[PDB]
Amino acid sequence: IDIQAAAGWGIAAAAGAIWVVQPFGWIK
Amino acid sequence: IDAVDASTVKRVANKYIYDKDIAISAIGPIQDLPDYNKFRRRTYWNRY
Amino acid sequence: FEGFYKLIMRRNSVYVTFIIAGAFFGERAVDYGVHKLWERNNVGKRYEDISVLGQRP
Repeated sequence: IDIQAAAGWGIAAAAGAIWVVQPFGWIK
Repeated sequence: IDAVDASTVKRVANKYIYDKDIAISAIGPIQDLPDYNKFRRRTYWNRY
Repeated sequence: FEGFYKLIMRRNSVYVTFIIAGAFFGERAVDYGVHKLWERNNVGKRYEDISVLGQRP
C-alpha cells in the first residue's frame, strides 16, 4: 500500500508532466 | 478463523466497506453529527 | 477491460491518471474535429487556395 501508492502517484506525476509539457519530438 | 489473515481482512473490507453506502440511525443532541455525505466520503481515502 | 476498470475506481492515483489522459485526448479530439468543420465551411478561402500564390510580378 506504500510502494504501490508511491508508484501510482509517480505514474500520475509523469503523465501530468507529459500532459502539461508536451515534448512530442524530444523522444530522440 | 485462522484462515483470516491480513490479506483476507483487506480483501473482505474492500468488498464490504470501501466506497460503500451506509445506514445511519441517530437520536438525541445530534446537530453536530456529520451529514450523510460526510460519512459517505469517509469510506475511501483519496491519498491511495 | 476489468483490470483497468477495477483499478480506476479503487485507487485515486489511477483515477487521476485517467483524468489526465482523458483531458489530453478529449482536448485533441475536439481540436481535430473543430478544425475539420472549419475547413469544410471555408473551401477556397485558405492561403494555400490562392491561384497566383507564388507569382508576385
